[PDB]
Amino acid sequence: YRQLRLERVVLVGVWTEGSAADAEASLAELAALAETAGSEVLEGLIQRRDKPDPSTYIGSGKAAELREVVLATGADTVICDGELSPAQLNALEKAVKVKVIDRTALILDIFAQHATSREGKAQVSLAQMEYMLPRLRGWGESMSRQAGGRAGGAGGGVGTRGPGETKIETDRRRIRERMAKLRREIRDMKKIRDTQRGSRRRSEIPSVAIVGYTNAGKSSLLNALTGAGVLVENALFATLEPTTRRGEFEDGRPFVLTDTVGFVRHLPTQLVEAFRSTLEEVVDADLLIHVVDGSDVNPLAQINAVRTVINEVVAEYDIAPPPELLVVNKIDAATGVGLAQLRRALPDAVFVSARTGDGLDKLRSRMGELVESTDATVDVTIPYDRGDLVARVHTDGHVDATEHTDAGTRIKARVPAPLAATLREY
Amino acid sequence: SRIGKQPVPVPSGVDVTINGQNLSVKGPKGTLTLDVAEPISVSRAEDGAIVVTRPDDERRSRSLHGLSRTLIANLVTGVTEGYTQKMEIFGVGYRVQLKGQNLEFALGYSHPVLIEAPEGITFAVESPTKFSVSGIDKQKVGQISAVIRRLRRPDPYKGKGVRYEGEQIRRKVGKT
Amino acid sequence: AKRGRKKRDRKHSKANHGKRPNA
Amino acid sequence: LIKLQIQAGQANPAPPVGPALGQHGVNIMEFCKAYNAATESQRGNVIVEITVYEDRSFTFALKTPPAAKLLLKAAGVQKGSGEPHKTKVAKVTWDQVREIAETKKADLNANDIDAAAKIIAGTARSMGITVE
Amino acid sequence: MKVNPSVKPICDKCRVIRRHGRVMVICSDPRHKQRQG
RNA sequence: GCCCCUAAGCGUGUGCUAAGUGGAAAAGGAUGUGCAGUCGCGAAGACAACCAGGAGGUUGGCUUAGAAGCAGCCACCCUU
Ligand SMILES: Nc1nc2c(ncn2[C@@H]2O[C@H](COP(=O)(O)OP(=O)(O)CP(=O)(O)O)[C@@H](O)[C@H]2O)c(=O)[nH]1
Repeated sequence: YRQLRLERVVLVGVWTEGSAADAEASLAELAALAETAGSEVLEGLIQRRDKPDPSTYIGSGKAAELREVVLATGADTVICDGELSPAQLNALEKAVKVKVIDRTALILDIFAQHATSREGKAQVSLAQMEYMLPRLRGWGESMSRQAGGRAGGAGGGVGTRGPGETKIETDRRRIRERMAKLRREIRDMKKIRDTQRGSRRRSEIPSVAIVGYTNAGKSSLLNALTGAGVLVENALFATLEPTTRRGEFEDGRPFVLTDTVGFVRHLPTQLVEAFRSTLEEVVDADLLIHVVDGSDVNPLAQINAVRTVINEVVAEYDIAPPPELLVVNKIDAATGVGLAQLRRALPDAVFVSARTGDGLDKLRSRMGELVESTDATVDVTIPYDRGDLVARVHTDGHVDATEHTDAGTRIKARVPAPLAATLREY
Repeated sequence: SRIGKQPVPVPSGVDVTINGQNLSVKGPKGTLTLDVAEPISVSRAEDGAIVVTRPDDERRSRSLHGLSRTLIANLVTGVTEGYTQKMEIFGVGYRVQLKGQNLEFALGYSHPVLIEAPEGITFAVESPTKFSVSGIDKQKVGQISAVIRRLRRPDPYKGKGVRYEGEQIRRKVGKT
Repeated sequence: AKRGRKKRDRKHSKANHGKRPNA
Repeated sequence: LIKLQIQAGQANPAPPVGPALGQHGVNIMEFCKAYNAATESQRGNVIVEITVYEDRSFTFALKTPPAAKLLLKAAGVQKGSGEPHKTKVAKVTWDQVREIAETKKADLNANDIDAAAKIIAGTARSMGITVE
Repeated sequence: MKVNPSVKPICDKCRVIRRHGRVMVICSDPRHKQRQG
C-alpha cells in the first residue's frame, strides 16, 4: 500500500516563511506523521532560507551538510517538510543518495496505511495518481529512467508500422484515462445520507458535525456523546471515514452527530476528493464543533489552520458561516496550568476528559440551544377522556411537563411541525 | 395420496360423465369439462363418487394424480355451490359501480376503469366500496379477481386500492 | 479467451485421448 | 373491559386514570363513585379484577401485589430487581403468604390449579428479591 | 428483487424455492425477495 | 465408430438424467436417484386438518411517552 521504512530518524526545519516557532510546529507535525508511519524521533535541526532552491530545494551546501548527518546516522529517514517539485526531488536524491521524505507523499502514504474502506482507499489512490503524474519522466525512480520512452525513430522514412502519438503523451494518456475513470468512479454517498437528508433534516433531526485538528479528540467526543465504539488512537488520521451516530437532548430531536477526518495545516489539496466525505458533512451541517485538548500544542494555531479550509470550502459552497462552537473540553488531567490565558482569549471550559471528568452538561446545553428550534409553545388542551387526544404527542414530539400537572389542565409540548398545526381543538 | 386417494363425493344434483380420459360434469350452477392427464385413470364408483388412481409412484404420477383428483373435487364444488370472492376497495373517493354485466372502478385515475366480465363470471356490488365476483370455474374466478386486484398498484402508505375480503396488505410509514 | 479455451478443451475427446499438439 | 396492575399505593395513578379520568360518558362520574363508595378507608395498593359492565357496578378484590413478594402492600416499597436470582433486599416468610385474599391460584389456560404458594420456587423469584 | 448468484434466506420468514428452473427466496418482507441470476 | 448426412445399431439388459445436461468453465440451492444412519410414530396415533384453551400476583418487575404479553433488559426453574 505504498509504505516506506522509517525506524530511526532526524528532523530538519526548512522555515522558508513564518517564525522559528511555526517552523518547529511544522517539523513536529511531520515527525508525528513519521511516527504514524512508524518511527522514533531522535532530534531536529532548523535552518532559515528564502524561496526554496529551484533545483536542490535545500541547496548544495545544506544538501551536503545533511548528507553528512545522513552518513553518520546510517539510516534512511531524514525528515524535511515542504512540497518538493519533481526537479527538487531529483536534485535532493542525487545529493543524498538515500530516501528523504516530503509532506505530500508522507500524508498520502499514511492515508494508504490507515485506509480501511473501499471509498477511502479509492480516494487515496486517486491522490496517488494526482501526485505521481507530475512525477513522470522526470523524478527519481521515473518511468523514463534512461529505459523508458524508447520508441523513437520508428519511421526513418516510412514503412509498415508506427505507433503514432508522441511517446510521452501516450504514456501520460495511460494515467490520464486511469484517473478519468477513477474520477467517474466518484460514488454518491448522498444516497446513503438521503434517509436523513430530505427527511429528518427537514424533519428536524438537525446536524452537529465535529471538525477539528487531527489528534484533537473528534472520535473520542463522538464516542463519549453517542455511546459508540469508534476508533480512538493517538496516531494521525485515526479516523478515516466521517462516521456518525445518534445523540438526544432534553429537547429530543436526536442530533445526528458526525465525526470527521482531522486537519493539520497546508494539506496536499490533491486529496480534497478524499476529504469530500467530511467537506460535504460540514456543508450540510447546521452546527460545527471544534475540539481542543487541554494541554494541546500552541495557544491557537491549529484553530486558524482548520478555519482556513473551513472558510475556503464554505465560502465557495454557500452563503454560510456554519454555526461553529469552539468548545474547550477534555481539559482535566491536562497536566498544565497555563490555560487561563486561553480561557480569557476565548471563554469556555467544559471538561469531559475522556469520560474521566464527564462535565459535559454545559456542552450538551450549547450543542442544542445554539441552533435547536421547532414549533414550541403549542397548547394542546384535551379532555383526556378520549385517549386519542393524547396520541402521538408524547411519542413523536417531546413534552416538557409544563402546566400538565394533571390531564385536566393546559397541556403543552414542543412537537414537530407536521404533528400539530391546529390540533389543539379546544 | 393422503387425500389423493380419498374419493370425490358427488352431491345429488351433480351429473358426471367419464368419456374415457376426459371428464364432464353438469351441475345446478352450470357445467364444467376437463381432461386429467394421461398417467392417471379416472372413473366412477358404484356409490356415485369419482375415483382417481395412478399406475405407479414416481414423482410425476404421485404429483399429477393428487392434482387431478382434488381438482375434480374443486370442479364439483364449483358446479354445486360455485365460488364467490368478496373484495373491498379502500381510499377516500375510491368507488365501484355495476354497469349491468360490467364492473367500473374509480381508482383515482383520470378515467374510470371498466372491466368487462369474462364469459361465465358474474359481478355483484354490496356497496360502492364492497363487491364480489362469482363463478363456477375456480381458476377463472380467481384469475379475474386477481385482475381486479392488480388494477391499482400497491399503496403501502395509505392502502388506497382494491383488496380481497380479508387481507392484510403490507403497510409502511412515511413521516414526511 | 474463447478461441484458445476451445482449441485446448477439444483435446478432451475420445479420439485424442486427452492430448493434442499445442495443448 | 380494562385490566391493569398498578403499583403505586394511591388511587389516582397517571397512566391509568388519564384515559380513565372521565371515560365512559355513561359512567364518567358514576364509575368514580361506584368504585369509591366503600373500601376508601382501605389502602388502594392494586385496587384489578374489574371485568366489564355497562354500569360499572361490581365487587372489588385486591388479588396480590407482585408474586415476587407480597410486602409491596405491607411495608410499602415500590421497587424490585431485574436480574435472575440477583439479590434479596426484602425479607418475607409465611407471615402473610397463607391466605393472600381470595385470588385465582390457577393458570391462565385451562391448565392446572397450582399457584399462589409457588412463591418459593414457582413464578415469583424471576428477579431474585423474594422470601429470604 | 435481489438478483444474485448466491441467494439465501435473509430471515427465518424467508423461503427458498425453484420456479421455472431458478432458485428464488420469497419472503413476507419484500426486501428479502431474491432470485438466482 | 455404428439414427440420416456417413457403412452395420433408431443393438440387448438394468438403471440415471429434464438441462439439450450430453454439446465449456470457478459457484449458492436442494426437492431426482438410490444411500446409511436418527428424535419421536406405531394402525399403545404419529407431521396434519376440523381443533372449546384469551388475564396465575399476569401492566410480574425493567421501570415510568404507556413501559399492559408486546422498544428493551438476563429471568420466569410451577400444577387434579
Ligand atoms: N490525554 C488526553 N488525550 C486525548 C484527549 N483528547 C484526545 N486525546 C487523544 O487522541 C487520541 C484519539 O484521537 P481522536 O479522538 O481520533 O482525534 P481525531 O480528531 O478523530 C484525529 P483523526 O480523525 O485523524 O482520528 C486518543 O488516543 C487520545 O489519547 C484528551 O482530552 N486528553
